[PDB]
Amino acid sequence: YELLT
Amino acid sequence: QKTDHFLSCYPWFHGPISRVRAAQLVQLQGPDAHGVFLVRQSESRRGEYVLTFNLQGRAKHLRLVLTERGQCRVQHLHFPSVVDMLRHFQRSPIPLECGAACDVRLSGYVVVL
Repeated sequence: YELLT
Repeated sequence: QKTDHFLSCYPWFHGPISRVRAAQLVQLQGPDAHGVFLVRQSESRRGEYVLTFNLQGRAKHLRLVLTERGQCRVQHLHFPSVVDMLRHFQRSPIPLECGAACDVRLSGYVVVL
């Protein structure tokens, strides 16, 4: 699952 | 579910499709489909949702949490609705942790059957 910065 | 009934009016909502199927749906047209997305239920976190999208041919998956009133939370970001979240990412890039080579705005979507 992608993580935002 | 109750929350998933209002999402079911949208052409880009695919409900309970698997991660793998959603990936292949958005990857079908290759890098020509950069930015193409769909929204589905999460299979690993029941009740949560996922934005699956094409980033230069590869599928990415971003968790979406819907509140009781239908507000949409994407980690630190908050949006009044799922639709507002989609429209936002159509006109500003998704701030993914992989930064530079990971520049993407949402374009079209995979229409549910």
